[PDB]
Amino acid sequence: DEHKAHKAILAYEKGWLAFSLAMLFVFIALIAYTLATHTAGVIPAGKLERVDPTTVRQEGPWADPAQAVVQTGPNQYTVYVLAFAFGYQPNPIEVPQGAEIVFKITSPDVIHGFHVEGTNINVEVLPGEVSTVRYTFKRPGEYRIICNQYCGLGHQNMFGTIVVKE
Amino acid sequence: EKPKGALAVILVLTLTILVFWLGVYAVFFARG
Amino acid sequence: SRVYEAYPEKKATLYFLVLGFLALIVGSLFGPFQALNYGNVDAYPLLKRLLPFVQSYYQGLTLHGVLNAIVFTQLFAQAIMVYLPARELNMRPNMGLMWLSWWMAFIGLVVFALPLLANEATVLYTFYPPLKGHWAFYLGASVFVLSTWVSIYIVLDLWRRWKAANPGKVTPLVTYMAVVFWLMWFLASLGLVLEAVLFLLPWSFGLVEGVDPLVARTLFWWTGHPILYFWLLPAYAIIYTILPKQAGGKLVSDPMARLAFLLFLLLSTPVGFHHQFADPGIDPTWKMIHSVLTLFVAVPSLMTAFTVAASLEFAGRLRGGRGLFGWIRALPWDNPAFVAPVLGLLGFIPGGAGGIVNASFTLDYVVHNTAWVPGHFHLQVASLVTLTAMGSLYWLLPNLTGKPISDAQRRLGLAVVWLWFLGMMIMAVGLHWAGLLNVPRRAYIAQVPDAYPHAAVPMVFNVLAGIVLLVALLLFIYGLFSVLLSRERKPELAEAPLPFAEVISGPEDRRLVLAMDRIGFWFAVAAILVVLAYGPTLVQLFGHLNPVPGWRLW
Ligand code: HAS
Ligand code: HEM
Ligand SMILES: CCCCCCCC/C=C\CCCCCCCC(=O)OC[C@H](O)CO
Ligand SMILES: CCCCCCCC/C=C\CCCCCCCC(=O)OC[C@H](O)CO
Ligand code: CUA
Ligand SMILES: [O-][O-]
Ligand SMILES: [Cu+2]
Repeated sequence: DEHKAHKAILAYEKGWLAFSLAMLFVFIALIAYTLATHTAGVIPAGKLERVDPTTVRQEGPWADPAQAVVQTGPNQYTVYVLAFAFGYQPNPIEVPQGAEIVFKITSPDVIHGFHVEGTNINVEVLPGEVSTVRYTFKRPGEYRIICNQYCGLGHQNMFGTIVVKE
Repeated sequence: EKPKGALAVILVLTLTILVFWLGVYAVFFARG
Repeated sequence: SRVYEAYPEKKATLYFLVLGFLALIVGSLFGPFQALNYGNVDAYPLLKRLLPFVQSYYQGLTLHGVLNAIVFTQLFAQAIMVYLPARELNMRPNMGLMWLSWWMAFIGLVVFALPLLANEATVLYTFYPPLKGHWAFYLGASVFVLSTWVSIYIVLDLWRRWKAANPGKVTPLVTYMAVVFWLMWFLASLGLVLEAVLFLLPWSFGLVEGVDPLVARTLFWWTGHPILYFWLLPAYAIIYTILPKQAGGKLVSDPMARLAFLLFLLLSTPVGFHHQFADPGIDPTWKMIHSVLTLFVAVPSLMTAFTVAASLEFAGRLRGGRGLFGWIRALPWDNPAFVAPVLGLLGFIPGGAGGIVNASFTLDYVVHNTAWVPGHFHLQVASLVTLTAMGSLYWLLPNLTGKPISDAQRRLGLAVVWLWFLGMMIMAVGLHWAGLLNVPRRAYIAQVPDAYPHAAVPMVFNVLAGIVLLVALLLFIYGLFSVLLSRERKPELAEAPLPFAEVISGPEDRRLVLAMDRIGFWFAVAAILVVLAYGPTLVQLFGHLNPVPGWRLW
């Protein structure tokens, strides 16, 4: 009874442990797939790109928000975004649909989030470093940027805008 | 014989894992 | 009381529990307010009348995080994972050290509390630079955490003393759990110690102008993940070694329980980059590796689910339950010490499911920094851990004090446990759902009431949970003080044995138990995996530090 119960429990546990391992292995394989597709562009470039948050608004590509959108390829734009307390520049960001957009986001003050509502773009923005991510907007219109990292009392009201043109 | 209750529990756990995982994965691609 | 002369460990344990619970109560006061906030209701003007030192939602959120998730959970860990091995071995812990550990915790807490209460460290329980708290917050937090080192020494002491008296014997179950747990914690702790010593302390003292945000986050999450298991394992020690008895049955496998714990020692630390999926300057290949290892660290709990489930079934079959549902009703549902952890285990199903999603790299871009995260972890720590701690009030408190639990107090315990459980389930729906609608975590959303209209439905669940949890909390405050400040004392309860379970019959795998018992070898393996999982990234970062000035934005 006890001796039997214990053999039966242990035998089925092994089955369960094998199934659970499998399911987990499948997820690993389903994640590796995402890594192979265009949707992986939202993964940060894990390359270090130091900048000086104290002069970032005076000299360099973040100093003139009206020139932050640069065509860097036949169908590619790079955007120099500044996430700061409590907003984003440029406002709005204006990109064409169907074009690959390389966002290069950094902060003058504290850490902010860069979360583009409706999309997978969701990246911490660290002062002193440049966050690099890529996205192609497939539908035109107005996307909201939300700051999802606590940045002080102005946090809940920190929003930005992306306008994707036809 | 067999621990039918335990199996039922890990059944609910697997289904919950699967709904959550497949659910989010659909969401990821929709926003891709 | 002469029971404290023979078992002074009881008194120290008691002091850890009460301080822990006091910190839980104070931290929890901000909870219903935060829940009503995520329901788009602003009850903060009411909270500022009752507690006038509260300057903002974010000061409250800081206190809530620090007090609930850091202080209480640690005090509970030190209470449980010192006293339980002590009773299993029937040996006295070093009492000078145990007391030194308590004072360190108490002193560290008080010092940290001062700037927290004076709105000088509104940085959150993650205190990410460049947000710059008062030096007394970092110092007080450090001394509070380091208290665990003294706990680590205590259990290793007890363990070594026992092994000397008993060579050629395997480590007993509860003690084996505690030893791997504390050695896991030592490795895990180094990340935050390094962060405080090298960066946060000197910076807060004025000794350096800036801190590198990336290195700080990276060192933080070195400790930051395993701290979650540091909270969890004490509940597991109870769930494995006590709950089977409470449920009317036995632990179905000693070796499986050891295996789970051993897996946690090995896999709890080399995974931190899963809190850093959305961080720049950390190579994606490294994020993938950590993701895979994180999925592995899920194995010990998947294992736990079965071992525990089967133990609960065995108990219910012993108490007469038939079919595949009848063993459930056969269990002691009138006993809060049984009910609280079982309910917590229930909510752990969706909780761990949400964790598996978070660990999935790319899938994390969906939910990262949204209400989902809070929705996920309230299932884990605010439910399973907290509940298991609440349920131990009904066996541990009497074991430590000799104070009786009346029928009335038991019935009140049931109500508290259910309402807490159900409140957490309801809030979980509201936060996961809102999270899927892109609602950010750590936000005073009620003050931007037209920002998230699509979240109108999950918001109603949040308000509900807020009020349900307030009532659970009030009943808990009343109930806890009713037992702590009860007149009658019965020293024969304090001298009763802890309700440690028996292990079911059937040969174990002796070889595996012995293999698992080679603890020094597993500790070294654990240490190696951390060097392999963090070494390359940390070497790169330290070579390329870019420290930035601090800000106070509150
Ligand atoms: C004590 C609390 C904690 C536990 C445990 C926990 C477990 C998991 N977590 Fe987590 N979590 C993450 C992944 C995991 C993984 C994969 C698991 C796993 O270890 C879970 C495995 C568990 C299971 C597979 C469930 C098994 C179920 C059992 C054992 C119950 C069975 C029922 C029974 C037996 C009863 C039945 C009886 C009857 C009567 C029927 C990641 C990412 O990869 C993030 C970051 C997300 C982001 O973007 O920020 C995260 C963030 C958090 C945060 C927020 C940090 C912050 O403030 O930024 C906290 C506090 C937290 C806590 C905790 N976490 N987690
Ligand atoms: C009366 C029950 C409680 C309620 C109503 C509740 C409510 C809340 C809600 C709504 C949030 C999210 C707030 C935000 O993201 O802005 C939160 C944060 C938090 N809670 Fe609780 N909570 C309760 C108890 C606990 C307990 C027992 C713990 C665990 C020991 C705890 C740990 C956490 C932590 C760690 C945070 C995250 C803080 C941060 O992001 O800095 N909660 N809770
Ligand atoms: C015992 C039997 C052993 C066999 C068990 C095998 C496991 C099968 C599970 C998943 C298949 C993975 C399929 C990977 C393809 C993913 C494609 C996808 O999801 O596409 C997204 C989107 O459409 C692109 O733009
Ligand atoms: C119990 C839990 C209940 C589960 C309930 C979950 C509901 C959310 C599901 C999917 C969100 C998908 C996000 C995709 C958002 C698309 C909206 C969109 O297209 O908006 C931006 C666009 O620019 C406008 O012009
Ligand atoms: Cu910027 Cu929160
Ligand atoms: O992190 O769980
Ligand atoms: Cu983690």
